[PDB]
Amino acid sequence: LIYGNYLHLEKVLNAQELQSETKGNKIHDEHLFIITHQAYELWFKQILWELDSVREIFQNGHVRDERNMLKVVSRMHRVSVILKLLVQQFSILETMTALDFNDFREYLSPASGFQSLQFRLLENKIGVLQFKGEENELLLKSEQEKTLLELVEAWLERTPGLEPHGFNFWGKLEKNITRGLEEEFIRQVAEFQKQKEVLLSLFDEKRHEHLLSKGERRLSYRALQGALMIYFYREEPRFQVPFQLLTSLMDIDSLMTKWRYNHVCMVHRMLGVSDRYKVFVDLFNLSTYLIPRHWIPKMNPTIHKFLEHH
Amino acid sequence: LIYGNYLHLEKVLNAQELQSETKGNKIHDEHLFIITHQAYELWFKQILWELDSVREIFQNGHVRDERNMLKVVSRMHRVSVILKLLVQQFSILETMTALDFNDFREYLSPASGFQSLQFRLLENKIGVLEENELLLKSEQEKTLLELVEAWLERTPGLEPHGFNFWGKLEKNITRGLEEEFIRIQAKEESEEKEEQVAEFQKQKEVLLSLFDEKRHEHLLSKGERRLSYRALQGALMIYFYREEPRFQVPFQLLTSLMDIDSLMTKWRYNHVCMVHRMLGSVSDRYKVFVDLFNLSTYLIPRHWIPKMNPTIHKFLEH
Amino acid sequence: LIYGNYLHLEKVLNAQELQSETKGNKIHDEHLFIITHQAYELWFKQILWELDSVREIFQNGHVRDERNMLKVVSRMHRVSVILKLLVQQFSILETMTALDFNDFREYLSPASGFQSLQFRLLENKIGVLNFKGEENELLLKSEQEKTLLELVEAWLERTPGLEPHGFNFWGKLEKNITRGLEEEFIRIQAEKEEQVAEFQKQKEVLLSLFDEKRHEHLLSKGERRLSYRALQGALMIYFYREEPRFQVPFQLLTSLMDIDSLMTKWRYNHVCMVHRMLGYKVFVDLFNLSTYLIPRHWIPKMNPTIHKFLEHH
Amino acid sequence: LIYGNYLHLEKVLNAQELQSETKGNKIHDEHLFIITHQAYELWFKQILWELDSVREIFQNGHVRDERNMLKVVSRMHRVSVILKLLVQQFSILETMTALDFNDFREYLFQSLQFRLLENKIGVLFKGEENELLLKSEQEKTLLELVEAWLERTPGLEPHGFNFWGKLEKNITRGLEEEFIRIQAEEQVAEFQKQKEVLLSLFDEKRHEHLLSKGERRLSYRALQGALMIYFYREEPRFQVPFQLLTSLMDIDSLMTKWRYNHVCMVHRMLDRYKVFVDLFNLSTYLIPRHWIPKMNPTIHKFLEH
Ligand SMILES: C[C@](N)(Cc1c[nH]c2ccccc12)C(=O)O
Ligand SMILES: C[C@](N)(Cc1c[nH]c2ccccc12)C(=O)O
Ligand SMILES: C[C@](N)(Cc1c[nH]c2ccccc12)C(=O)O
Ligand SMILES: C[C@](N)(Cc1c[nH]c2ccccc12)C(=O)O
Repeated sequence: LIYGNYLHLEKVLNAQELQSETKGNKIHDEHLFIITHQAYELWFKQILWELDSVREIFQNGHVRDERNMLKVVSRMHRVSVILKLLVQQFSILETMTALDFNDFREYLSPASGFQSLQFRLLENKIGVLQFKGEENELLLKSEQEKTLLELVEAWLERTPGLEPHGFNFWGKLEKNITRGLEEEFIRQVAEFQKQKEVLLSLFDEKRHEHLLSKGERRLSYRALQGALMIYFYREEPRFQVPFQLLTSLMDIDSLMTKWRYNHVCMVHRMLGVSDRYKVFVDLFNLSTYLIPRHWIPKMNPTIHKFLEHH
Repeated sequence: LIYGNYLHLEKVLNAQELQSETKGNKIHDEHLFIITHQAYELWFKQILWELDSVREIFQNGHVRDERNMLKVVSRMHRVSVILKLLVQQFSILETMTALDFNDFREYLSPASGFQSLQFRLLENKIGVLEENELLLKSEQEKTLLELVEAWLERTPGLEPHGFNFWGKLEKNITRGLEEEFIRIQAKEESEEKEEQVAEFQKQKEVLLSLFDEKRHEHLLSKGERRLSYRALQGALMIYFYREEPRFQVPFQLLTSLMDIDSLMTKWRYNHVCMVHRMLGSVSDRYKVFVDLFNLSTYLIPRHWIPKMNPTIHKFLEH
Repeated sequence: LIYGNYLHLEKVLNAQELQSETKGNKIHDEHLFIITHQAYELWFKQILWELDSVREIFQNGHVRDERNMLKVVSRMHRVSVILKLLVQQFSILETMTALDFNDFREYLSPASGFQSLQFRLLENKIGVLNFKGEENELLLKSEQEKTLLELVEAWLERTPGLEPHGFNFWGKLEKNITRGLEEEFIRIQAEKEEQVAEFQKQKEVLLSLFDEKRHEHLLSKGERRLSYRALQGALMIYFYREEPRFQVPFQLLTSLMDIDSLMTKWRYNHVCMVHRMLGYKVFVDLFNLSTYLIPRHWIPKMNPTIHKFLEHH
Repeated sequence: LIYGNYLHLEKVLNAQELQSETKGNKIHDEHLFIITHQAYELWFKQILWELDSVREIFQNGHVRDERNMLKVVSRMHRVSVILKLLVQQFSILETMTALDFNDFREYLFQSLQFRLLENKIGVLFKGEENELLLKSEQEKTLLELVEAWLERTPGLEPHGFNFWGKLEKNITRGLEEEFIRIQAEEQVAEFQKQKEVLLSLFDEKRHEHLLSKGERRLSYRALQGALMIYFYREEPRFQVPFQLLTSLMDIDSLMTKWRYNHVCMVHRMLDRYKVFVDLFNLSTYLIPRHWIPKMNPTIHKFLEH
């Protein structure tokens, strides 16, 4: 197959209609505006291709066969690598001054007319909390179908060691924290009463249910317990790669926000602020619980931590 | 106009035919291979858009009106910025293992079938020593090196009747090397004195070779030099008097032409590594602006540079 | 000179005291925390070395000799290059998980104890609106001495073409805008309800530029930084940027805005890193002037006025 | 603890003696030369801190307890991230023209830490520096430690899984039917070349000879073990070790890219280097996935140690 025919360059390298040239006088810098956005859209299609493939492995129960954990993590890492290059790609728009942009600004749509469908589809597919025709039907499917957060949440609920009749991680953890706080108290007094309130709040299921309703939490109480199990026992073979998956989900969340930030700055630069946009807020949250390592429940001769499934 | 309609996404986002899926079983990683190369081709079109516009300013004599020097420099810098991102874009291909590449390798063309027309057009347009007609035009038309060469020959201060830069420079170097040789012979018999006499005879041969027009003409014929002797003299004038207003922006242009040359080679290197990584297993000749690198490596001391009287061309533009 | 002796590696490569190891159990990741911040501090010293040198060229009147404009622009570009690498340097902190950071968090100072003097000195020296002793004296000097904004402001007031008796840029500009809006209004008067509404909005924007009293009030509210004459001079360089005399000064204004974007992007990544492990534009006016959508055909024309192509010293 | 006192900034921010300023006239650009190299040396110390800690896990036999595989991989990835930034750090030296460098060149070079790092990875000064350099050359390199560990790879044992025996049988039979398929001009020529490459993998005498000529680094058993991790990378037990091999190759590419940019910078102002050549080599054997010996799910591939 010929290079240009395999790549279908007859479509890609023939889609550059300078609106300034079409509606009057050609403005040289408008070509950079067209190519930079066409390049962003190519990478959004690849990010969607990886995200949808990983979403499928989860929805079709293939994540249960743990031979696929390398594939899932590898593809999630690739999404972060692509996202790192998209943040870098803003350096090319920087080469165009705001004075030169104003020369072709008249031949462009308002801020309303200029909005990406693929980025909206990607945000919905990851699980970011709240176009016509085929675009409107494809957007409806993104909102209807299970988000990556919902699929990861269901998977986190099945985490080994959670079962109260088996390992009973939450029961052991609560007991260890309670007993550790007793011996710590037997001995600063102001900082203890504050520290105790924070650690014990983790076991308040009613508080977590209220925070979920206020949009402050996303994961279910059982998925939150399962994520913490992977956190503490990350060195145990069974949780080594799942820890990398949680790590990657947080990294993707940081990059999604860094891209939205640079894009926002670029709009304010050429034309003249979210904090809760983190889908995996709970994964960041669990990293902040300052439980002393010597209070983490010890690991018994329980074969789950070193035996895999298929 | 709608975002996708202005960007013609109906062509761009509908040009991904996975050959594995077409000829049998779909191989997931093949989509990354298609998009990475399509993304490289989008940036090659933008690099060609900037390069051809700058080439036009030169060929149509607009470079004579110096009000355009900001435009030329700005666009040449943009080419280097885009080139910096294309070297970074290789990090995305790194996410695909050589083992996974082999799964879709059977559904692909040989090393011969896989060759970029736009990169070849770009190399020819910079001046590296229907598709067939467009390639013929790239080789026939004046390269960026040829246009820059002609422009360097018109550099003010070169004229022997006027400033006579080359005559002053040769005189200053000759007299400076004489007093340096004397200083070396004044040193008492030492190990460092014998090393200094040897390093002087080598340093003197390098600096004086700059004034051998017959040697430069011979090296041009052997493919070792690219710029004409007058363009080489003109480039050195911009180098030494870069602080003088008239040469501030032209110095940035020469700087940018060297930067582009370094990036073109770094891209060829990463691409070569990628081929040897997926298929199994730093050239100076590839530098178009070798002479601009060459002039930076002469090392003439600042106090030997001929002095400028402020009753001269260095501050009046055209 | 010996490599390690020239670089004084006996100081640099002997300044790593792991506080976890000192106060009890050594935590491996704490070495990365020490080196990453020591590396940031080396680059802050270099950014201060370039910034102070450029500030000096301005304060000591050397910017008047325009042969130094390449030097000023080159060093300002270098500050942006270094700043671009400091934003990238945050990828190294990313390699340390927040869980591992908590293992050495107990052996560290509060949010008050952890604050950079060099970054504070740099912010003050550019002109952004715990330490004691020699540090407190050096911080007082940063706030007292002329900022890079003040030095650039004074230089912008001297911009050629501003003088009312000479080129009179502001007078010409106001006249041209007023007369251009007259002919545009006439064309419109011939439904076109969106055109008449967009005209009254366009007119309000362009004419606001000539309201000196509004600019003086915005300066007081902290919304503007440059004086009205420095604001006029910056716009002169903007419109006549292609004219040889203003080619390099345009790059300088461009660089001052770029440095401002990078200073904020660094503060952003740093803030995100603190929230990850624990749970402001000085040149606002330069960004502002880029947003005025004046049609290029209304910009006052340049006849045989020798200032645009003759330099000074 | 105060920020500058914890960081010992009294040493770091007071180690800049401009030799131009000391021996006469101060040259502004010389400060950039000092800081850029001091910054490189800070990162070489961190790269050595990570590399030595990983080397210790191997020499200490702690790698046998597979709970440490996350730690080893994580630290090896960190070394590649730091290395990526050192290649980027060359953009700061680019801001200094060769003409300005010549102004301080009269008042003026090989890194001990980079030499120590090259020796510690396994790339084949006087006083305390000479003693520390001797230790780097004497002590077991990261290649030697990885080599010993690769020899213990499960599935290699002929009495057990017998990977090499199965693999040779599968390749031999697959090449027979491929040759037959061809017999029905460029394909016949490319087959004779492809067959020679794949069959050479089972020539232990050829590998032993190439090791002696400096063309190979890993022992035949470590080479067999690396290929086992390559093919069965999806199997849980080999998921993280595959990331380790991947990282060792990535570090090797970055070490070379740094040596390249450094060399270009010296010329601007004035395969043998690959330790893990074998890991690149094994990736280049174009074996079809349907020839890989199948795994019965009554095996070691899912139980850790
Ligand atoms: C067989 C299993 N993959 C078990 C499982 C669930 N969540 C996990 C988290 C980490 C490791 C394993 C799991 C499954 O239930 O899908
Ligand atoms: C008028 C002019 N632009 C002069 C010129 C030519 N080459 C140069 C190099 C540096 C500075 C100026 C020149 C011309 O002759 O085209
Ligand atoms: C001689 C001069 N440099 C003139 C000057 C002032 N501001 C400027 C802006 C752009 C160009 C020139 C100027 C001076 O008075 O400093
Ligand atoms: C118990 C063990 N760590 C097993 C081992 C050795 N080499 C390996 C390679 C990949 C996976 C496992 C191994 C050991 O014997 O070191």
